[PDB]
Amino acid sequence: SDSAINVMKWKTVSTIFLVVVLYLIIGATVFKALEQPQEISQRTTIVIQREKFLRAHPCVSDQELDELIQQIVAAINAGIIPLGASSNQVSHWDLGSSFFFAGTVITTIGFGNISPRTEGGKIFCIIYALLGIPLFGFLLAGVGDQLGTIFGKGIAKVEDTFIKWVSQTKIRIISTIIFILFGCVLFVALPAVIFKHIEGWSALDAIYFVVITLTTIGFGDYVAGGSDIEYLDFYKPVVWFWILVGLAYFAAVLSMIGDWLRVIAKKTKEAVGEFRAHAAE
Amino acid sequence: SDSAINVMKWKTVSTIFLVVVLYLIIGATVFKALEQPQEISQRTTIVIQREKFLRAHPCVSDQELDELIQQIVAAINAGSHWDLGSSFFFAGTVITTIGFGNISPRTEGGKIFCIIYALLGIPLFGFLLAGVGDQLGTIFGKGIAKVEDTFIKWNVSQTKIRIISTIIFILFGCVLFVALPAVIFKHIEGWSALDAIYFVVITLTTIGFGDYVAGGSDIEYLDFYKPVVWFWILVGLAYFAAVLSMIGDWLRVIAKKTKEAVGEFRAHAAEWTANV
Ligand SMILES: CCCCCCCCCCCCC/C=C/[C@@H](O)[C@H](CO)NC(=O)CCCCCCCCCCCCCCC
Ligand SMILES: CS(=O)(=O)Nc1ccc(C(=O)NCc2ccc(Cl)cc2Cl)cc1
Ligand SMILES: CS(=O)(=O)Nc1ccc(C(=O)NCc2ccc(Cl)cc2Cl)cc1
Ligand SMILES: CCCCCCCCCCCCCCCC
Ligand SMILES: CCCCCCCCCCCC
Ligand SMILES: CCCCC
Ligand SMILES: [K+]
Ligand SMILES: [K+]
Ligand SMILES: [K+]
Ligand SMILES: [K+]
Ligand SMILES: [K+]
Repeated sequence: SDSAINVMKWKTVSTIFLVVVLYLIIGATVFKALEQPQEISQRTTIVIQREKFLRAHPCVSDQELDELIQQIVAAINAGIIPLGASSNQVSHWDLGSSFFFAGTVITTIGFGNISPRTEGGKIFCIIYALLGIPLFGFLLAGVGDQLGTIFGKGIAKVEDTFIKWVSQTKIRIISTIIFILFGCVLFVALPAVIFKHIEGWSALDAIYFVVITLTTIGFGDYVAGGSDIEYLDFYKPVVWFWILVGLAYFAAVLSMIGDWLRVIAKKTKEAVGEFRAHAAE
Repeated sequence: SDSAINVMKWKTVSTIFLVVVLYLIIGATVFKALEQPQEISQRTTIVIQREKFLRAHPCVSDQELDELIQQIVAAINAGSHWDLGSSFFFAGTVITTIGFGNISPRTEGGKIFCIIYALLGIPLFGFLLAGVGDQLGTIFGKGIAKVEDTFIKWNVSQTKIRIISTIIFILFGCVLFVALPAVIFKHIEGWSALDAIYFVVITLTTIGFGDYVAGGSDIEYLDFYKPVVWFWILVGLAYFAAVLSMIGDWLRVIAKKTKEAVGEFRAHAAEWTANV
């Protein structure tokens, strides 16, 4: 019976599908609730600023203004600073930023603040990713291994002193707590504090940057080292290390959350079986 | 000796580390070679456009323009982006970790919800993507049961036909998941043939720069287009997940082959020089 388990599998996949479809719907409405209003008030008060310079300069064709703004937004994607009071410019593809860029490719973070424009840079970026993503996966695996054996030494010491008058499977709970607590300190709390000072971000934007980056979502709305400010350069290589170890950390954290869902799925699947078989006595 | 294996482990990690560090250095120089000039020609021809706009419109003083560009840069930080369907898109870019970033939350609440929505959605979507990989795997296993029967009752036999099979996977795979969709993006999105394949790889590898986005521009789209792209992504992500994993196993093999070739080169330089 080979197709007996395959029919059981497709039943599992399709239910997970519908839960994903419905999880996307719930999230969609919650983001639309949170983000539609602040969008409208900004898109109306930008038409307000529009008309203040639409009619205060009639001698501009005013059909070429919205063509001007296209030619600025089209060129702002490359990272321009089109100003006369600041016309000398730092490079976005210098010795170190293309090193950053290559990092966003293999880590699949892909902030996108810097992206290739040449047809050659795109063809190399395709090849660089198809090889670099598997390669970096081995490094990130070993970093997970090394960081695992360090925590294994830690709980060998802590699961010895917490042996009072003790069960094996309940101290597993105590261990995962100290992993989450210490983990959020070294990989979320402490770095975000450093970003809050150095990057000048808010306390929320820093943690937001941490989570968006280490989950490899990589929106790119906030990027460490993305401004020109001063950059000790003590700073940027520490951030390379943070990412290398922080990605390994969320990889385990996300995997833990996945197993929790597996458990909650079993508990809720049997609760519905309970609710049915009772049906009010 | 428990620390004897751990030292063997750290020696494995550190070599992989240096291969990654040196892979980043090669890439950095190659991108700096490919993208430094294209940057200069655009920075010079954007100063051309700027002083062109003061002369071809004497109306505009040089002081108003710097105020205009601040008001545009300020407006780039927000600009409907959050309508009924695009926040559905957005939620997709979160759980898939593609995260194009053309749409990103601005409210402090939308950021906090995005943190919660991701920490729960990414594992959830992983299970879906795992089952999609399973199902799509058993489909192709049915296919190679029928194709490894007609090529295995005649000419050259087993252990070299693994190679032929994985080529069939890559060849048809690139058709259904890279070639065919990129053709559809080329027409509907108006992208070049290169940009479409560029979009495909950057999206299905979950890099997702966001420099090109399907359905991201303001165009009349057919009703079937965007939902087919969801299906493409659902099944295409499962495809590169296997493809990337294959490439990973190739590197393991190549690493073994190059590790023993160095042992060869050493063992001959050894007893060539031992001969005096
Ligand atoms: C496209 C960007 C160019 C990146 C090319 C980087 C390749 C770097 C040169 C390979 C040798 C690395 C240093 C030597 C390490 C060995 O002592 C060691 C065993 O002793 N090998 C490995 O650890 C395992 C290392 C095996 C890694 C093989 C990576 C496969 C690259 C395939 C690219 C083919 C291009 C052909 C022209 C170079
Ligand atoms: C404005 S710029 O883009 O043109 N210049 C730079 C921008 C960023 C960095 C950098 O290294 N940030 C830390 C970092 C490292 C690796 C990875 Cl993968 C991600 C991150 Cl955030 C360097 C130069
Ligand atoms: C300014 S906008 O908000 O209107 N831009 C948009 C861009 C894309 C879409 C959309 O549905 N694309 C198909 C799709 C689906 C899921 C995933 Cl994960 C990725 C992709 Cl590309 C909608 C709007
Ligand atoms: C933050 C959004 C949370 C969304 C939680 C959705 C919960 C959906 C529960 C689905 C229950 C299905 C029962 C199937 C049992 C056979
Ligand atoms: C059409 C231009 C293609 C340029 C990409 C080729 C890159 C050559 C490989 C470099 C290895 C060191
Ligand atoms: C058959 C592949 C579906 C996406 C075009
Ligand atoms: K933009
Ligand atoms: K991204
Ligand atoms: K990404
Ligand atoms: K990713
Ligand atoms: K992005």
